[PDB]
Amino acid sequence: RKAVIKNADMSEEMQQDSVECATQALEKYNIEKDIAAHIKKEFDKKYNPTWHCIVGRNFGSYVTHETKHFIYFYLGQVAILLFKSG
Amino acid sequence: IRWETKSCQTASIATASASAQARNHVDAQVQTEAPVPVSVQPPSQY
Repeated sequence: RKAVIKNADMSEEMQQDSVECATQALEKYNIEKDIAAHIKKEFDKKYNPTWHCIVGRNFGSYVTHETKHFIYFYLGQVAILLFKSG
Repeated sequence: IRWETKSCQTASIATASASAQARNHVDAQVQTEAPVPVSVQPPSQY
């Protein structure tokens, strides 16, 4: 579950929170639906809605995000996309 | 007010074929020999 951030448009504090939050989610939950749900909810609470989270091993996406609220990173072999929109 | 579009992509993977097999057998054949290197009556002088 080593963390490597590939791309972000996000403050350093939110970037760190994303990694730590996703790391906790990945330790606790086995199924991506639950990992994503954990991560999303923590951001809605702390950084206001509306957050979206996608977690997985094989996907591509094309999304629209709010400036300064985007990160894409891996934990081991699993990619996490975390951003605000709406 | 600033919505930025971004595209994401995950890495691909690679698989490989493989097989397993338990221990193998093989046939064999033997014929017992019946040698009789025996004379009739050797006149011994032990």
